[PDB]
Amino acid sequence: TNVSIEFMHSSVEQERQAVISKLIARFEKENPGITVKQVPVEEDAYNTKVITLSRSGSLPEVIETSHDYAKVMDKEQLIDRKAVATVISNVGEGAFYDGVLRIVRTEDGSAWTGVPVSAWIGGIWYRKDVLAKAGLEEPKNWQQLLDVAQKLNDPANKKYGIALPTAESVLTEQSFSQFALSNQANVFNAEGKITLDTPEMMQALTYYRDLTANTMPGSNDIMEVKDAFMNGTAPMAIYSTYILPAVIKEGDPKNVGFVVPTEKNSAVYGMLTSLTITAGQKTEETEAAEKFVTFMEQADNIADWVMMSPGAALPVNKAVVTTATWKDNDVIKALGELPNQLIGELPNIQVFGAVGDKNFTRMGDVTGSGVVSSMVHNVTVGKADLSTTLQASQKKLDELI
Ligand SMILES: [K+]
Ligand SMILES: [K+]
Repeated sequence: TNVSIEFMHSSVEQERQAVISKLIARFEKENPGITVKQVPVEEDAYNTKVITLSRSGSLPEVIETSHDYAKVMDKEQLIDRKAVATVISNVGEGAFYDGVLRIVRTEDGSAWTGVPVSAWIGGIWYRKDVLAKAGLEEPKNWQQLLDVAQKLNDPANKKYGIALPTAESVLTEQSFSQFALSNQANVFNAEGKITLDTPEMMQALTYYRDLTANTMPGSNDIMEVKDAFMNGTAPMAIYSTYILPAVIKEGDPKNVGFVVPTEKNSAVYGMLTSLTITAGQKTEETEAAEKFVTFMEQADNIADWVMMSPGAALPVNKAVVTTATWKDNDVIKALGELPNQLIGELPNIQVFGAVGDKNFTRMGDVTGSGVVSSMVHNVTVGKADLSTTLQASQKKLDELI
């Protein structure tokens, strides 16, 4: 009458595995009869491990996943939607901050691909002092942002108004999505068709081009953007919350502000990490996975999970901020009002492919093709004609799907 399941995750660092080992021991203590085994897998090797284990009927019952890869698993039908929805029913949809569960919806809108445990978000980081030393209030829309970037621009001195991604990489697609979605421009419409060559998408693309006249020249990827912000080449930068551990190390957290691209609405990019439960397992394995993920969502356990990356990972469960784990963390206290500001921006999470309560799985192929960041790259670095590049991009996607 004992049952054994596996928890596959990507925390291969010994510190993180120590935290997961104590969570598991706490779980097993409260649920005699259930053993959980760790399966740490480097993020690099995640997909190969998954196809290898699933083609041998040895897929672990519980799997840590980002929301985009959960879409690929759900399309391959590797996810037990009823088990996931059972967990969400237990803790309640109201346990999650608004905007969070929409992102993990299935393509038909009827269920979810996983149970969210954390998120990182992206937006505009800036240096509070430099914007005073220039006479500028923090920007609240496209116009104010462009104006602030122009005022802080100064390329003769190798200083620039904003660090903006422009490379042929997912980072550019993510940061550009924030402006496009702030203009109600999504790559998909509510019927699952590719809607790229649209008026509202052209406006965002035209605005991004104007804004990049104030960024470092050339193809800027993750290292270019981070370096420029960290060494003072630009006092504004679009980046994820993973900049926050670096500000803690190199600089002064008091001096960092955060603003959200806003035009017709506000849009922050976001990546969710979830625990999902896989399909095809014995019923007793499935119920054990259900209890395990439900356990992981209780306040003290979810808080220990999220604090494995303090500053970088945000809580998506409303209970985390009530725990002593959260309020007594040194990193969280060093950041001041920032963690509450960031959590407050979770209702504004928008991503390409998530249209209402449906997240279309063909967005993975769109992203996998690089057409959207390449399009942005061509018009910003290459100086290509914007209207015919947008039109060529629509045609490449139509031909792709
Ligand atoms: K198993
Ligand atoms: K089932």
